[PDB]
Amino acid sequence: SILKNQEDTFAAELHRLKQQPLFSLVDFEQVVDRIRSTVAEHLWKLMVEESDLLGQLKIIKDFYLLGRGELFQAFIDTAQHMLKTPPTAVTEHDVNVAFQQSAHKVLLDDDNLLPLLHLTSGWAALGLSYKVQWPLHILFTPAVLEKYNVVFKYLLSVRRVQAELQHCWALQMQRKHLKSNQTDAIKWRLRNHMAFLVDNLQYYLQVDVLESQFSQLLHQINSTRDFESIRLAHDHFLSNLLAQSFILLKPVFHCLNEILDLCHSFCSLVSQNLGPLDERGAAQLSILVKGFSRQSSLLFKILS
Amino acid sequence: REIITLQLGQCGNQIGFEFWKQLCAEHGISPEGIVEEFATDRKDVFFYQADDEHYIPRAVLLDLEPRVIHSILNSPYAKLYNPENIYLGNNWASGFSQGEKIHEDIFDIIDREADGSDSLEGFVLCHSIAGGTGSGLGSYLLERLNDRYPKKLVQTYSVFPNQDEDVVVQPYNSLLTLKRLTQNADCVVVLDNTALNRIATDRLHIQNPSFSQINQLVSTIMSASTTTLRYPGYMNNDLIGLIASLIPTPRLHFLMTGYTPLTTDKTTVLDVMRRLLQPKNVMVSTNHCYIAILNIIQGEVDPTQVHKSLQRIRERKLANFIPWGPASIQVALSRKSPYLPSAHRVSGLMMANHTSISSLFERTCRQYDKLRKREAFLEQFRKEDMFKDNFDEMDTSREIVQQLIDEYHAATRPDYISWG
Amino acid sequence: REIITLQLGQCGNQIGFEFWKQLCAEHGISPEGIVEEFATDRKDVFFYQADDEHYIPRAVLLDLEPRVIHSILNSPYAKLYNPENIYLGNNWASGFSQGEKIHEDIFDIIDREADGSDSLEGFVLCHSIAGGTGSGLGSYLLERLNDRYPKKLVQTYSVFPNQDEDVVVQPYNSLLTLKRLTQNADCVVVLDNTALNRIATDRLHIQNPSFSQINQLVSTIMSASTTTLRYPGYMNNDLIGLIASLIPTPRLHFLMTGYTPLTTDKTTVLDVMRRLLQPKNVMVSTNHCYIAILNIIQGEVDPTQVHKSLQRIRERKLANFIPWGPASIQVALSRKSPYLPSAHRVSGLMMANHTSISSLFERTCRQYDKLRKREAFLEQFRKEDMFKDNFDEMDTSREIVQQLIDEYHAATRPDYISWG
Amino acid sequence: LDGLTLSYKVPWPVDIVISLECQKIYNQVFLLLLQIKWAKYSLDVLLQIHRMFLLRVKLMHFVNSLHNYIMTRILHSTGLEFQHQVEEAKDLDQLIKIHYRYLSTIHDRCLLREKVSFVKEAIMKVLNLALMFADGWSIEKMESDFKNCHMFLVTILNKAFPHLESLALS
Repeated sequence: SILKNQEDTFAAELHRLKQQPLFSLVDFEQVVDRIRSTVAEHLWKLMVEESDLLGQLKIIKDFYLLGRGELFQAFIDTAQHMLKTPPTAVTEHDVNVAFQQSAHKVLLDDDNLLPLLHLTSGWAALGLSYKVQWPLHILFTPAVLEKYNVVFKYLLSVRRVQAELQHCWALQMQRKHLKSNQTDAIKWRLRNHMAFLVDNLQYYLQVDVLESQFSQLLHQINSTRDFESIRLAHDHFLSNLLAQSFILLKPVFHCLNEILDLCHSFCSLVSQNLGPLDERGAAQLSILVKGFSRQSSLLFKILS
Repeated sequence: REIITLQLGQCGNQIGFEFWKQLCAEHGISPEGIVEEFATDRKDVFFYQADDEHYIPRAVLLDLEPRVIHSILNSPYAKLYNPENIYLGNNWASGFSQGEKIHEDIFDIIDREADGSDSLEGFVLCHSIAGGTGSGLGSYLLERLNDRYPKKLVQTYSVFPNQDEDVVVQPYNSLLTLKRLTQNADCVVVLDNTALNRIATDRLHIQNPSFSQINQLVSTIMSASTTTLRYPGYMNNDLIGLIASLIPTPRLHFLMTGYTPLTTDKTTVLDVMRRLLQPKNVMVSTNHCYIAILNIIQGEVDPTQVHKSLQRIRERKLANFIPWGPASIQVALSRKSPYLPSAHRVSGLMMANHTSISSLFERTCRQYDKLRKREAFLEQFRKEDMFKDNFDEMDTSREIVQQLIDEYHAATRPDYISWG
Repeated sequence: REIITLQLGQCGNQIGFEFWKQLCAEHGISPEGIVEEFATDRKDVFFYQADDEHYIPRAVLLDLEPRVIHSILNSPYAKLYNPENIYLGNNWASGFSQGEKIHEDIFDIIDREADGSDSLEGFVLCHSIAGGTGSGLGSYLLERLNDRYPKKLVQTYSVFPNQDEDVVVQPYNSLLTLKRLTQNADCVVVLDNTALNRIATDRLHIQNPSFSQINQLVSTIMSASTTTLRYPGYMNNDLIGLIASLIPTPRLHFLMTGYTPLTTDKTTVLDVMRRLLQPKNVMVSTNHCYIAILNIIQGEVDPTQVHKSLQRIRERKLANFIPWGPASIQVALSRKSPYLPSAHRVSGLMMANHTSISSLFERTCRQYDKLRKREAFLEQFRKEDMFKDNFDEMDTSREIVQQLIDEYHAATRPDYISWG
Repeated sequence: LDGLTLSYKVPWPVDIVISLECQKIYNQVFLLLLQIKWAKYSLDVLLQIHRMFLLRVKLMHFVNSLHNYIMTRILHSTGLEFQHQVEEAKDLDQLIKIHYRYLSTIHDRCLLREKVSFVKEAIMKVLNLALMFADGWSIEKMESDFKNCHMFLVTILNKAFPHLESLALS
């Protein structure tokens, strides 16, 4: 390109250094840097415009850092065979078949058929593989799609639990509606709202977290016009995302895992329960209320 | 998911028409049904897809002794939908008895679009309380959809008739319809006609053309209620995701409204947040405290000043919530709507539970007690005598809403861990 | 192979003329018979080859008390064919009795072209039901060709006369002719005059010049019916290859029509497929379900989006078919016709079996029962008395078509493995 | 249904381009076509007793559905591709190469190599039904064959070459 255009100039510099009787590192460095600036801006000039980097990052966020919610709620609703053990002989192709069929009903029927589902019980599975323009994107690497993928699992987990909480509030729909029954086997302290708080607020936290980081990254790339600079941003953006989403195994991450499992069991009881009565549900319920209070206390162990 | 909207009564059909016309304005579509070729967003939130770039809106219109429905009929906004669902006294018993006989064919019109709808989320009622023909008919139909559908959600946009005074059977009608509202509805959005009259006299000096400007404010609130669904957000993209935090128990399911300009003829999100806290900017008019609030913002996005504002509305201490619970006012951010010119690019909306409306309910209860003891205001027609010879159903309705007032005042207390 | 087309009656000769004129427009030929020297395709599908670049079309025209046939006669489209086959009351019995005596000479005119035709596939009837002179005459001639030719196929393009109302012998005529249609015809293409009137009032606002625009729509459907034969396709390049999938049994042999524009004054094949499913785009107006459908597309070819669309019309779930069988809507792709300017370069066509027309048949049956009991509407001429003194043949015809209605309703059920 | 060798004379400047085995491949795919034309026209010639109506509808459809796959999705798709390929061929070598890469994909999609004793035999046995239904004009003993061989076909079709889902809707 323009590297080939000024190739003889850059050879003239190296030739000039050869001709001099005195060599300094200091002058040599300036030659290296002056070449580095122009060669680095050429690659940036292509990747942002002809490879459409700026538009693609929005998409990567949408489907991957779960910036769209509608597809990935109804997919979990229509995949109830992840509640079983997989044989991993049938399920693996079956989820991609189910996913494309789901998308055909409404909203992105025929555009971007490039992404593919993966399997990494079934809810601990379900990854994502995404193909990009490999010659026209070299910033995107196997490590990038991986660090990506861990976040994808966690952001799946939070959306997974909140659907359970709103679905288990069929109390409003069919059980306190024309009905009133009695209490002390119908009231369970109504803890169901309070656990809904402890996931719903993590959700809003993550909303701030994702939106702020996505805004700063798209603000950064406009200013930085050398490709070597761009890599630092991307490696900073991901590394922020990890710690602020609390993915990194801390005591607080252990607490959050405990919360997820306790809430999952609490949903699993009242889902199967039926028309309500103590069916030996009360022993579980006592263990649940004690455990929730105790685990909630650990979130107030770091306050100062 | 998909929601079939249900309008009846004169005023209720006026808001149904006004909302669907405003959604035609909001989306890149013609008033004839044609989608524009200069258009990202979803235009399938409530619309059956025909071919000719036609998203046919999924709305069922209902009428009884129609006057204003003919003026709705001759319009270029009648060519967007109308799948031929037009079908033909100002008392509650009039609407109730006339709906009694013809319930099957209008429910067949319902079942038509029900099997027509592959997906479903809920049914939205465009109702008017003490609208005459709308009263009774709407409560009867509400009972029928509830009886037929225990798997679906119902939200009702209904007026609270109070214009500071003539109709003397109005508290009777409001009392019966509110009885059906408490036990046969899943979601209630209430507004004050007096408060909208106050804000109309705020923004201008009108007294006669109040109806059209009231339509402006209600269309703004109704569009803001659906912006998170019609435009791709992330949460409360369903009705139920929006609803679930707001109702802590289905005796407390009556929801409050907000719109941040007073006159609609840089400000940070904190400012509209802090004044959406103020009751002069709330469009619905001991100490009352909020049970849960959710706020919704559409406009300019400051990516970090959200949490900064959050710490600020905390330490401002303008609103102390329910004692016996973890009650928060909660933040939602949405895209400001394209395809239309917009004044006030930042616009806010509040949904909340407050105990202040129990005052309005006991106002209607006390007026009903006065007119019932004074005994000249039932207006003694054949409808009421055939419906009830002894007129004890109204007494039972007053008993139940008095029980509801007791529940309201007990929820107002710091102790509502015991029943009642 | 080759098909001799057979037109009688006023309206039937109008469509015969209109179709042959439109095929003159479609092929690179003059209206005088001369083939153009600026012209791949076949111009021998229905044409006797003379020398002067003359493909003489193989059509036999028939008339009875001619009015419109004289206006057909003075035309530059009368020099294309006319091998001198012109040969001369509005009741069925009038046409039947007048055809009775002269059957031999018109059948000799038939045998003329029959030995003239080296190849043969079928005979196409241009018929009109309750056209007066066409009724009776056409059913008689249908009986004669069936009696003479058990080796040939017969398809009849016939109108269903319903224009929402005077002729009172019309259900009698339609009843008798439909009796002959069920047991003496191999293929029936029916259309509604009411539905074409509806689509004519859709595309324009005409009420008086309906006939010429009806000719436009019928010429489009008739050309689309033959495009796979006139232009080299791969399957249904014969009549019988097209017909065989459509008729599962010869009591179910009545075929439906479709044309994808409404107004004829990129869209994928899915879109015209999915709206050719809609009954507002079908040109013929419990639950009715299709017994077999075949669709035909002529236009822009997307080579892989065919099967993609196929999976799409599957998972759309707009049309559930017959329970007791493997019934599919099936795809045919053809070349869009050269040698003429064309609006709507993509154009679609459906042939199907549906149970919905049994309603139209019982409509005519109920009207016939009413007029027959009321006994003033047979109109008591010498034709009917000489044909039948006791008038039991109409009663037998009603019995047979009632049996056919029973067969229709039993085929409508999920169980039609037992007879009846 | 068997036999029939038909040749065509090609000039030498193109007979040194197109192979002899290519002619043999054209013959093979012709034979496959003739079986489909046979079954379709054989179910096209026909015009208690009404049980043959069910035996007509359940079979005529199935053969036409097989026809729609094999003809269009392979033999017309790849041919319309092949013209677009050869108009971009710019070498004497690469034209032969793209030609031979057209044969070895159309000879695969219609299965004429590899596992003709595991898949093809079902197509082989269902044409005998078109023989049997042509003969009659007993009856349940054809349906007894039909259901068993049909389930045998489907329980083989359930395995994914990945393109075999393109017919798995029947």
